[PDB]
Amino acid sequence: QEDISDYVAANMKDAISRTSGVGDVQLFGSQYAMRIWMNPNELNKFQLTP
Amino acid sequence: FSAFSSSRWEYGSPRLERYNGLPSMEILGQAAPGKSTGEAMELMEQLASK
Repeated sequence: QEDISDYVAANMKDAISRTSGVGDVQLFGSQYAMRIWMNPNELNKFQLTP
Repeated sequence: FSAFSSSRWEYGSPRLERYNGLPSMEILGQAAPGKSTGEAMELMEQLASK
């Protein structure tokens, strides 16, 4: 689902929303973002914080 | 700056173009004398097809 949503948002959503007669285009998904999933235990081990 | 930096010579675009939100490159041309714009544009489309 992530890959299909990212392709639609990054290759299809902008052009479709810019098409003649199109108003609001709602994505049933989300674009890829660089997700950094932090581990509190690892942060504590290295005395670090978000 | 030499203590914490290195220098290189590379290549880069001095002017980047985009068309309808996507990276683009513009090409201007003209149909040969005795030839209409329509057929020249069709030939350009066939050339782009490859």
